[PDB]
Amino acid sequence: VPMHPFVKALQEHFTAHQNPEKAEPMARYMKNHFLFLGIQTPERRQLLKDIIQIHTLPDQKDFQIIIRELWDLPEREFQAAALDIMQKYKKHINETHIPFLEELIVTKSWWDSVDSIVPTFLGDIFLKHPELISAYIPKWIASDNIWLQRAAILFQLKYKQKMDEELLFWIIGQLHSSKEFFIQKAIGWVLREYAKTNPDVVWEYVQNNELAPLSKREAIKHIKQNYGINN
DNA sequence: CCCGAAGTCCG
DNA sequence: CGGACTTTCGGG
Ligand SMILES: Cc1cnc(N)c2[nH]cnc12
Repeated sequence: VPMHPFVKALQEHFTAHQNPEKAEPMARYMKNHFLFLGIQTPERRQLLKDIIQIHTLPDQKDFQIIIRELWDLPEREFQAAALDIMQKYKKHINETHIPFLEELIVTKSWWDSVDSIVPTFLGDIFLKHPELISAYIPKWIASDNIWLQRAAILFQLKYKQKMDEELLFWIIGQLHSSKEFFIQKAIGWVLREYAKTNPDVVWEYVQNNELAPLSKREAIKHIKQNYGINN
């Protein structure tokens, strides 16, 4: 079965504009886990738009197929484009897509893909269907996969007043002893972000519960100005 | 335009 | 460990 024509067209058009000189530092930035074509976001967005203009966005029946096929291509720009495409199908994504999103998280995994899946796509799903959180979060925390653990921490990133504080702090407590940078830093980020909404709760939490030094320092980067640094 | 959100280098 | 500094991206 041939590659979906939309994917083939995107592959041809991106490849015709590759920049091997830029690809080298771009690949190093992601610690050489991926090949890059060397196309930065502004041009990558225009090249995708070119293909949508010519071919039209595929029928929704092929949404998951297109994303998978792009996920399977070697160069990282194809996963970035896949996430751009998934946003275009946003109004068609719902709770039945959680496993599909899980599988994207755990394949071709790094912060650049995971952080564009979790707080937006999964965040929106669990905001509408909070009763489904306990069908996934416990498994994610218990798994060997650091990106699922990071997903458990960051899905509520943007919740603001809708943050489930007890849940957030329970998740952090489960993962606070992790030596993994991407876990320590995710804890730092979610606390720093939630502190923009409820600084007193975050301050009390970090002063009275164990965290990796990195996590605590990142959490209070801004709010330490409000409370002061005791001698 | 601005600001706030991985990476290297150094003590 | 953590400060100083870097580019790229998204949002205001
Ligand atoms: C995630 C992140 C944080 N801070 C910066 N100064 C960055 N520059 C590029 N990504 C960044």
